[PDB]
Amino acid sequence: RVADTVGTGPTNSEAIPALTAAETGHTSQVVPGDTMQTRHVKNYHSRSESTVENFLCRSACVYFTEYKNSGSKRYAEWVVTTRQAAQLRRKLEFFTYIRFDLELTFVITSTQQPSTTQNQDAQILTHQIMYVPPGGPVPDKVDSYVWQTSTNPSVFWTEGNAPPRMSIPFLSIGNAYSNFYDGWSEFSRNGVYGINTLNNMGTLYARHVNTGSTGPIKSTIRIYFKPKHVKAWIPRPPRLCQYEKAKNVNFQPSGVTTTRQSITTMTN
Amino acid sequence: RVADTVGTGPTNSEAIPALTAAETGHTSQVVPGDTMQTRHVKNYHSRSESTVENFLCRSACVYFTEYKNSGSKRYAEWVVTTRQAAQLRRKLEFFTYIRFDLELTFVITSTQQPSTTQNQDAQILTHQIMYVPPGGPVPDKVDSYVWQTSTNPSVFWTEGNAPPRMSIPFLSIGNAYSNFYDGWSEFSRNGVYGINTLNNMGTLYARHVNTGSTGPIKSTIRIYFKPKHVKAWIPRPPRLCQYEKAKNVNFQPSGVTTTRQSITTMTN
Amino acid sequence: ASDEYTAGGFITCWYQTNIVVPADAQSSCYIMCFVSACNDFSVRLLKDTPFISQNSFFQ
Amino acid sequence: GAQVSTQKTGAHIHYTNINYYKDAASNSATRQDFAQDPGKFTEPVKDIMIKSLPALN
Amino acid sequence: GAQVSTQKTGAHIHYTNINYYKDAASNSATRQDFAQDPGKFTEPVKDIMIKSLPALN
Amino acid sequence: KVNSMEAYQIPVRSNEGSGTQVFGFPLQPGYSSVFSRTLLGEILNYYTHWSGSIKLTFM
Amino acid sequence: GYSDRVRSITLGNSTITTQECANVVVGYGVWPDYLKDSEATAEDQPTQPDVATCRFYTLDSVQWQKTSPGWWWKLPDALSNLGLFGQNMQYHYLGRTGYTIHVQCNASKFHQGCLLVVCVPEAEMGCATLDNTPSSAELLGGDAAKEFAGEPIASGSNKLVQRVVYNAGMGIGVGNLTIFPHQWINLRTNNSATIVMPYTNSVPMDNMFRHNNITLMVIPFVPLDYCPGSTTYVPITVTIAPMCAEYNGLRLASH
Amino acid sequence: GYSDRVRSITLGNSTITTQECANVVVGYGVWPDYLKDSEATAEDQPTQPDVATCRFYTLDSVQWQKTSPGWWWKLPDALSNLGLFGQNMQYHYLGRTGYTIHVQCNASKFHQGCLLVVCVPEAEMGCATLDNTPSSAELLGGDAAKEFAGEPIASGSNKLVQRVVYNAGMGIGVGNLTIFPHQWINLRTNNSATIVMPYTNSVPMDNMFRHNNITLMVIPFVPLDYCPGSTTYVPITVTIAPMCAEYNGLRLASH
Ligand SMILES: CCCCCCCCCCCCCCCC(=O)O
Ligand SMILES: CCCCCCCCCCCCCCCC(=O)O
Repeated sequence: RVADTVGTGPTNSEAIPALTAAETGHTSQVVPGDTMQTRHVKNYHSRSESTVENFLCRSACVYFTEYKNSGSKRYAEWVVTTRQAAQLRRKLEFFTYIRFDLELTFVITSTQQPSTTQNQDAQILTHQIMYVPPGGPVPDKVDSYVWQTSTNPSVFWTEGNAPPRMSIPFLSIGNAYSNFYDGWSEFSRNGVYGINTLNNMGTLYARHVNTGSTGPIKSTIRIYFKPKHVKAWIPRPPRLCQYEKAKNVNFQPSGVTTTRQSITTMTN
Repeated sequence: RVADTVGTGPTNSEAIPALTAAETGHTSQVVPGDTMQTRHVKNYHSRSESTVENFLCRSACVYFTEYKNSGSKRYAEWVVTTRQAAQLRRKLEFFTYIRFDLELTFVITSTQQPSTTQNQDAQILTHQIMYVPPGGPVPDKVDSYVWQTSTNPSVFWTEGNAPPRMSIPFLSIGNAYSNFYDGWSEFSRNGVYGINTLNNMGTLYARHVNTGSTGPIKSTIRIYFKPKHVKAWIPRPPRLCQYEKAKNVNFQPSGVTTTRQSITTMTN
Repeated sequence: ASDEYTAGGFITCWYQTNIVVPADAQSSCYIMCFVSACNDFSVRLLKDTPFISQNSFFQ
Repeated sequence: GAQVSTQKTGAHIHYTNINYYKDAASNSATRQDFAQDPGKFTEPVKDIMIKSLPALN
Repeated sequence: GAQVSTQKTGAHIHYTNINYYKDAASNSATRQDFAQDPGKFTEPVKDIMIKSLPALN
Repeated sequence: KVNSMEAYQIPVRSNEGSGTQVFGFPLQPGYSSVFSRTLLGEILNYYTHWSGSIKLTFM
Repeated sequence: GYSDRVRSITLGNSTITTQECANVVVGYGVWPDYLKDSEATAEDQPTQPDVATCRFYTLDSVQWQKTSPGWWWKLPDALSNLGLFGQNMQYHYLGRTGYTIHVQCNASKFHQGCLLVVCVPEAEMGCATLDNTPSSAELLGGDAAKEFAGEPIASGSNKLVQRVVYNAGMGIGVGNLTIFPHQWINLRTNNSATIVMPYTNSVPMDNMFRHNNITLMVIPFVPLDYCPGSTTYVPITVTIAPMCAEYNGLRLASH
Repeated sequence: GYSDRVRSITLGNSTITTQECANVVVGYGVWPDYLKDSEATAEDQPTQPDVATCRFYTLDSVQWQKTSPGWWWKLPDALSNLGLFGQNMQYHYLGRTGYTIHVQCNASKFHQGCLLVVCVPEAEMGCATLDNTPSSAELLGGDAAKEFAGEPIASGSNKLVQRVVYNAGMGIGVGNLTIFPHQWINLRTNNSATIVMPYTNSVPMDNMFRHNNITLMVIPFVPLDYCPGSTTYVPITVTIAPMCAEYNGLRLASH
């Protein structure tokens, strides 16, 4: 609950709250009462919306890819990593160390591709989503034994009903998801540099179980991340400069802020 | 519960309930018993239907818009405001100050547009509805990063199942939804005048997630408002004159009531 | 966001008397300013920020 | 933690209600609040005026 | 084995929650943890500095 | 001045008069260009509403 | 009694005295402490000298001119070539320590200026070219202060770090750097700045050579000014003292 | 603990901070207080805002040169054209208030000088010519500081006030002005002067327009001196705050 102001009356004392020393590195907490007379106003406002859990707990689309029922690309492959979407990456970059569980929803939408094949009879498409942890086998082809998934987790979904959704625990060899890593892979100090060192989260594949019809059909899958039970450590300043690459923090230098007319202008 | 009449018998007293003074501004509450003999009739009738909650708690369609899978208009934009539908606006105008929560249901219906493209294979259309609060980004195009919705609320809906529905709390910087505002925006007294001053509720966009087929498909979305936990203050007289604009109360003068033959006619 | 119905006010700083210096000392100085919130700050209605944008998925 | 209340039936039977969502703005519409006070709009005068009395003595 | 808790409503009603999955990572997001401690970022100095005092005596 | 460290400095010099103005800006933390890139502003640009006091520390 | 501007600090066999200093800032409210038994992961016995490892090492001094943009230091790298702390972090595999940072810049009553001393944890820095990443010889300078730049670095292919000052190299507003533990040395009042950073990392222990946690940054917000007649060479000195240092995994010398 | 040179004063919505100030002088030992019921004579109800009326109004500043004789202000007249105090004393007939006087003149360590700030009650002033009396446009200057004169004013017929400084205009030795509540602002130590004058008058309430009780006088006993290289424009500011102000006799606007 938000604090409430306390009523105050005219004062004339040597001690002065307003005058302090900002060189100490201390934020001087001054109630409006110190610099002017105030009346007792109770505050019934709450800080409920601000909490880290309510700020980060909203579904956001990390990446979307496409696959075709018949054609050169029959299966889709994506290395599961964040930093591909600016909206979520910026929100996560606020804290150096983060630790959260995750909820994943897959919005799969199909569409017909233009062709010349006649006598089309569309049938309910079925989509299989598979997750390969770092080290497992890779389906070099859309039809391969790897798709048996004797151990890997997978989800099958027929088109027409509610989207798939699963919950994922905190998968990390450390004690927190590091967002920034100022170091190299080799102790030699030569090699991969940056956060891409700590990205070994696996890969996610998707395919069509059954060929829908004779005419070509293209399906696009979108992946949504929902942080749950989130904990944040070491707060950091907000980005400011637009992102360029998804493997590092390389950027182009940009002005501190938008300019105005003069130093006494009240309008942008 | 409705009150019941009390039995009365012939009287001959100086005090007279019927004669009063209407200049005082007081409604003389006279039971039928005062002006004639009455018998004791118990009333089991109830005023349950009249209550403000039961009067305003019925779904009503505020606005409907259209978007096309392929074509110039691929996304729909609507500033969320009331006063576009006469049936609900008239009901709300009864009270100067209103305060209610809201339930929103979106009836999305698609249809095929006439064309010449052959070999059509229709696929389940998916519709995304997004709400941008006042200040957020705007999707200048149907395909844009804004549609990631990292913070904004959104709903995805595949065609074929029950319609979407969400509940919205009381969003207002004041303590009540003002229905009438006799003032300007500028303290200069020149500028926007009327209720349009207090309408900053945001915007609502909608789009097709996946192109359904080769042939053009047009979809229309209707929005329904359902007030919940409603409170009303300062009752007002009913409209009478038909509405003209959705930004003010400008009207064309109309007769008090429909006329009749004479002052002693019993028929319209 | 900007709205004339909820205008904030104006913060202005004015010279009270002067800035006097002794001999052999610079007569042009600088002042810095920090902004912070009081114990009674609150925020509501989370929305997307209009600052960050992406043309395509970074890769 | 269920709430049992009475149903609106004719004159001259309990129903059950459980809240599932934790926002307190998702509850069903409260329809049974049959309370009134017509003293604000009718008879709003400062000095009480009894029914059978010369309103202006 | 149900858990009854309070709803987040305005100022100036209990809701029910039951866990069905046995992994403890499938529970709903805990949204009501309104606890704070701004002493770590603001006023982090070693020696306490009272408000109305010459910060540097 | 926004492309150097001179944006955070407010100039003040020994004048020949008194009562002149040093600086001024509107109270728009989530909108004005002055408070847009401050931590307070960066936090405010995520939420539609705001309320409370403000503390300007001048050094 | 006494005043708050005077402070003395003793560590190992070294002492630091200041007569015009502000209040010490102690990290995020945590004083550095040894690794508890309910948090460790290495089953080997650790070594803790706590005297040779923990002491005030004085680094090289840099000159503060009227057109100096700022300097940055890496705490694990700077002390890697100085004393037994360097020898130990070199002969071991895992290390853990907190640090005490003291910055000394003194000027008379007729000088003016202001410095920001900030300890940024995990300061990943962007390269000048988007495709390449910075090299190990450009990012960290052993017992050397890497200076910043007033104008943007060229975008031509290179392994140079983006040294533009109004972005701090990490791509942020230099104004919002305050969120981290920081001190202000204004030549009007303060003559020194003290910071006490605990061990901030996402693991119990990490290798010092391939991971530099904290990056001290000194930024002159308000430039230095004076009139002819005053001394123009005003240096800046930085003394770093390790605290509660321990190690694990004794291995053959590695450099 | 703390020192006595630092003071903060809050009134209404205004605040005054001083870091090199002497002890406040409180009139003749009486803090201003409202009119008690055993002393009033007007049978009407009084109006007391106590927020808009009571606050620090800052007047116009005057320059202190090497050849400045002094300045005088009338407390009722100076604030007559500033804020609701001016509007109220204009719409009423009887007014009553005490005043807090703050004078601000700051100089470096290399300047020298001394000012006398004295609140003279009932300061009737002699005209330049014996037959005539001073006019209303020469005696009081609304929100303006009337300066004195180093040499005697001409005795030719006129309505000019005798502005000679070594007689203070009232025909007294400027040396004996000390009897009244007074403060010394020496640029060697003091930078500000605070005075608290209660309501001193021979009646419970009096009309402000036709009677100015207190006349603030600033007299530079020791002139200002400096060497070439220091700033030559050293101003003087005066802030007046009403206290315990009340009024009676609401009447149509009168000016
Ligand atoms: C049908 C597949 C189900 C399982 C899919 C799991 C994919 C996500 C794995 C965990 C990723 C957690 C986030 C890592 C990136 C980060 O923390 O920045
Ligand atoms: C998927 C979008 C979900 C959210 C949509 C919210 C749209 C409605 C916002 C609140 C409007 C309340 C009514 C304001 C107008 C009035 O009171 O007259």
